[PDB]
Amino acid sequence: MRNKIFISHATPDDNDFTRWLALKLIGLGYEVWCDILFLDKGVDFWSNIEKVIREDTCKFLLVSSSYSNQREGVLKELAVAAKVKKQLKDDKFIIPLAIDE
Amino acid sequence: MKELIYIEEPKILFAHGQKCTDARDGLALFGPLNNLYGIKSGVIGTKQGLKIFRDYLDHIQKPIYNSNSITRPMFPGFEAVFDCKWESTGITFKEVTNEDIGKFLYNSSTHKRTYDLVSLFIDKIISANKNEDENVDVWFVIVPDEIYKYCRPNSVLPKEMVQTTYNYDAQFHDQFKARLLKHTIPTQIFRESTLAWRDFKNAFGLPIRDFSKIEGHLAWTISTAAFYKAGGKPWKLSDVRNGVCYLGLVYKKVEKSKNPRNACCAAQMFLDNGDGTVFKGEVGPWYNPKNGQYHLEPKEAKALLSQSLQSYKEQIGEYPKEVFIHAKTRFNHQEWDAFLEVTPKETNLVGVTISKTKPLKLYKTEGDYTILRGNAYVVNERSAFLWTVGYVPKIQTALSMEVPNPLFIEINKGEADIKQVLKDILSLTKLNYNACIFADGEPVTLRFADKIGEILTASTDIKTPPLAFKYYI
Amino acid sequence: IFRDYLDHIQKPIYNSNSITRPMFPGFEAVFDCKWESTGITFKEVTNEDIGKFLYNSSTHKRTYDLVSLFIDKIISANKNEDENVDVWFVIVPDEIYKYCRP
Amino acid sequence: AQFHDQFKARLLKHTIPTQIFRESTLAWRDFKNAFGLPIRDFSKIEGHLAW
Amino acid sequence: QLSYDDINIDIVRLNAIDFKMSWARGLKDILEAFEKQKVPKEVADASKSNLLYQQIFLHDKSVIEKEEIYDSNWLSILSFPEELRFHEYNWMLPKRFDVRELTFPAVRYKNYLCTFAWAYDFTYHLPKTETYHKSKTIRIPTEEILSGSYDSNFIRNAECKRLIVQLLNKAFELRMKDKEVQEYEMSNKTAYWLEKGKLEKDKFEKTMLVGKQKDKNWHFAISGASKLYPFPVLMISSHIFFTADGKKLIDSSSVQHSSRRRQGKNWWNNTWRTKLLAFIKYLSDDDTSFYLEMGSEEKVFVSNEPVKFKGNVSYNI
RNA sequence: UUUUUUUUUUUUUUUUUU
DNA sequence: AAAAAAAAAAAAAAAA
Repeated sequence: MRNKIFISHATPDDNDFTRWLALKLIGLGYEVWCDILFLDKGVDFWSNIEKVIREDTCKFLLVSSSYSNQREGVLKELAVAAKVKKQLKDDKFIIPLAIDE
Repeated sequence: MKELIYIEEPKILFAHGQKCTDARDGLALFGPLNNLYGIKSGVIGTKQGLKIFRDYLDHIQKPIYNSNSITRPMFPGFEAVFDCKWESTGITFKEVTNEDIGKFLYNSSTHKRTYDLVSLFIDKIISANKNEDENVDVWFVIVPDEIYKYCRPNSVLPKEMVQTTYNYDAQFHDQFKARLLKHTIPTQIFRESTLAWRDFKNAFGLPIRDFSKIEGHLAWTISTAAFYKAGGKPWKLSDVRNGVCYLGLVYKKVEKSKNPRNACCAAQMFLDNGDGTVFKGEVGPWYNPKNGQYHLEPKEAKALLSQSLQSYKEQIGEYPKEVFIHAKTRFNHQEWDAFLEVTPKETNLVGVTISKTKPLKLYKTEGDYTILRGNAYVVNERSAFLWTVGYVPKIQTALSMEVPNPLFIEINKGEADIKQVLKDILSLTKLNYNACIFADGEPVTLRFADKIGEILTASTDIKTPPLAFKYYI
Repeated sequence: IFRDYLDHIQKPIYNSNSITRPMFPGFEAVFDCKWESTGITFKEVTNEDIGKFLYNSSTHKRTYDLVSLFIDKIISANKNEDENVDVWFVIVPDEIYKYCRP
Repeated sequence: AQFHDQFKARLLKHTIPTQIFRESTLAWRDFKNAFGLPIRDFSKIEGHLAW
Repeated sequence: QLSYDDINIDIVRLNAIDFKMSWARGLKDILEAFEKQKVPKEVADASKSNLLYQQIFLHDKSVIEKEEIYDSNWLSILSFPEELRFHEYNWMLPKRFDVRELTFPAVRYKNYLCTFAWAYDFTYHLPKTETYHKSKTIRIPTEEILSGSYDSNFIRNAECKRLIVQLLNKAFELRMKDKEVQEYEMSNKTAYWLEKGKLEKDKFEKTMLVGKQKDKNWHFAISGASKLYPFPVLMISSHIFFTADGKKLIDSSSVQHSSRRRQGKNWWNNTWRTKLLAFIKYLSDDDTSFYLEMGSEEKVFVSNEPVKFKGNVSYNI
């Protein structure tokens, strides 16, 4: 079953907000996946993210920022989120988050 | 202004499940369907005729250029296009002395001379088959040019060279390929002019058979013929639906017996269990008395249909669902009644009549260019006119030379969807294995059947003939 | 079984005592010949077909029937098939070998 | 009454090379006796069979 | 089996060249990108490589959708007689007499003379017919024959429409004779060619119909054929015949056939169609149609413009 | 007969009429 | 002994 909530973000800068939101959500018992926190070392990180999004990611959360708009990693994870959105047939799968004023 | 609709191009299958419209280009790039490891060739003829064969084989081993590559793509090499070897080494050669070929040729009677020339070849080929260890997949026999002058019907030998059987026709080719049916020996006929033309010259100094520009096309049409006679599938159809056998009847005369007796022959094409398309003739020749009947008697018609349908159960198992019989001559009700009785309840029998006689010629309003191929003016639910021969821009010109004459399609019997029929005849024009061309002017069923009929009408002693096209084209 | 043996003899095989009888280094290496299991002409003979003729009282007519049941198929394949055969490898069962000989 | 001689006798008018193969001469590993060993065991001899 | 949904992420971003249905269009896209992105390419052989590059795009020549009107060889028939008359000449017509010599076309059926003309058109050839009675006529409303409604013991639809193509054929023959041309008899048919000097400079409209080739004078010729199965039309087929001095046809079959081969080698669609329509326009009686002489007052108006067709596909050179 | 196509010689039948 | 509308078979030349 799909019971994971991936958090798309830029890992160098938006790491603080991502970590805070992930800790708050796990405080609420919502399973959360973050590359800063739940990514394993010594593994194919892109493939692991791909499996998490395709199989286990129930909801996709995007932290939209002045950096997260044009980075290749956030773009690729967003596109895979769009593919999973198409396959699951859930119009509310992707919920972007705007943090930068 | 009358509407005419265009059937989509019949589009043929190739290796790896790959699909290409053009057969020559499809073989040139994607290769053939099946793998022939190597071709074992045997040559029967004189020493002077063997040298030209070796030279022409060496020529066709390398890629050979055509003058206008866009009109006709060149031949890039047999080993490249059919992914098979066929070289000059390892050929079982048979001598034919010039004395032997001159002693028999210079005869007063054309029937005796053609019978003896055919015998001099077939006897030695039979001896090679029965007496030697070497295996020959296909036999290439070289024949000189004087024989073509003085070994055919109505060819009068000049008085100055007259030095010195009647139950057989005077043609060398038909007798040669007919008397070899019992031994299952595939053989292909070469003219020594069809070989390296450059040696033979006319009075003007230019050789009579100018092949300088179009050498690539001849290379293509000999390579595909050799591969077909070697045991391979050049290309296959992919638009054919299951449970449909077609069959093609063409009526040929027989002169050996009194009255033409109108030998009848058929060629089968259908879908087999799986995807493989099985194209074999149905040769049980049903002799038809009367000078100009051209209609099967009930007994022969019922037999022909019985072995036609059993040819489908024997390797598929169930009865065909919808048969589409094609023919050059109209069907009368007597043969249809014979047909329907043998025909089972589920099978839907269709008789379709095709004719080149109708003088319809569509002329374009402006320009030195003709109608496309595939255009079809439909008259009604039962009759139509389809231009199977015409311009296809892939060839950039016509398969004919003058303004082409379309086929007159008429569903004489059965009900049939007329457009379903017209989506198949254009498809039936693609499977010409004896020549590597875009398509033929008429469906290959009525062409291969015509050829096998023209061959089975030559020999008296055929019994249980072979139903493969290898022995005929 | 024929396909399995063809695959086996495609690969080289070793005998117990190489001094008594040498190893077979592979068909392709020995004979410089290509002979694979792909593209083999196959004409199937039903077990019911080899059972109907087999269970006969007289050896002569049963042997004639078994011989015909294969020769007719072979000649039909030669005369009516596009695919060419250099050699016709005729696999025969062992019950026939038991009960189709003098 | 023997399959071999008649079989390659009647195919003579067609000139077709043939090889009669027993299922035992092939992968005999299936063909077993009561004691459990193959009757025609060529485990040491399989190289000669291939040759 | 590989949907675009399950592609790898780093590949999900990248636009993919499709190979699924065709392996040739994919390579087409690859090469298109390669000259688009300026991938280095060693020209090398420059001949085989060029051939393969041309071969891959088979694609330069595909089905393109534009309406294209076509001109056939079928001359549409515009009008027909009111009645099909079967006059009972009987003894007025001698038995051992030829129906071909009659001024207007006339086919004998049983004891009824079948023609589209009225009773006393034929007094000159048959003086015994002056005392005929018009109440013996078996006139039939020809339009019903074309529809197919009329069928009876007197005549069958197959045998009542087969007499219309015969009579119309002799009508065409007599009309073409009225145009005063010489004839080349065929094995079965009949084709008519126009003289040398009969036309002004042997050229009608802007198209020459009789010209020279070495010492062999070629003459454009046509033949007539009426068949009413799909439409009521007049089939016309172009032909080329030869004369040694401009008038006397060569009796040698091989020489004439070889010559026709020589000219037809270089005569394309616009060389056959234009000549055929020009000769038809010469045969025209007015600006739109021509009539064939079959009787004193009844005439069949055959259009001089060939039946046009319409095709949804065209092409370019 | 490497092919193909367009022709011209012939020739023949069927249905009907006297 | 015709008619027209349908048939095949062979011969000759030039292209593909």
